[PDB]
Amino acid sequence: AAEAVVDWHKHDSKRMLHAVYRVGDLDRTIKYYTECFGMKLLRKRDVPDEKYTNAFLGFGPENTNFAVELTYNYGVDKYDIGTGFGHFAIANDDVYKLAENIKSKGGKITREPGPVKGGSTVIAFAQDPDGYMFELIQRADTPEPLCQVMLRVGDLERSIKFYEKALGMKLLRKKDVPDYKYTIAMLGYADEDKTTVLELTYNYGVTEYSKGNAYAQVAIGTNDVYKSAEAVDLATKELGGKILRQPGPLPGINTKIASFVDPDGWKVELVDNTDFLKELH
Ligand SMILES: [Co+2]
Repeated sequence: AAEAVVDWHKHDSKRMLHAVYRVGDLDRTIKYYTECFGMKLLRKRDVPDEKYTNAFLGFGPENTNFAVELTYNYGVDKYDIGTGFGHFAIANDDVYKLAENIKSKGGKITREPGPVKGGSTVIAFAQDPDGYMFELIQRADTPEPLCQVMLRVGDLERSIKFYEKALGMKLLRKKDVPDYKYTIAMLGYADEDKTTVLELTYNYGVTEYSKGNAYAQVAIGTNDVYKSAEAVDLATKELGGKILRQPGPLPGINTKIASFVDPDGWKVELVDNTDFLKELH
């Protein structure tokens, strides 16, 4: 029934939904992302009983696009990013202009726009109010500007196989750069230049990174949380990682979810696609 998993991922229609992370000041981050990054505010949810507020931002509606799910915990001003979390990436057809705009609005450019060290893709880096890094990548034809979540991992081949077997992702691109002592793999559900990828980074001889308390998880839509969580459970037995929240409906809001950690301890939430669409209304 391991071949049943292979078959399940074929029939399922999985989608990267949002990255969930915590911010010290909700209005400050909304302002930064709308003014500096050109994002839209898509949805907001205050949950006073649990002392938190969500805001969802991105470049198009949540039913078609990947988003950021900001989490503001009442009173909590500051979080620790840790060494594992890499960056989010924003594709834009004119990165020089974008970086200049960011600076004009009072944002922080940490790496000026220009071709990569040996290459000709124009990139830049910005840093947000809480310290999260945003790669800006110049790309002419982008249907999804919110285009990467980069996370650091201890064993690239283990991770690739985990995301393949647990989550049905495709290895889209793999790039070893022995010169600079790193390897990257782009994983996802559609061509890299049309989708949000998970970019996993291995640094030669580094097996351990801290998870911090700032980045929370990535959420992935699925047509069946039970079948997807079975694929996960099978994958975790072979590769490491663990189910945390068993599949089933959330109380009150009713959305069916499961959650788990991968072999490096990065958290993923599976979300029933239809329940998710219903949350948008
Ligand atoms: Co990147």
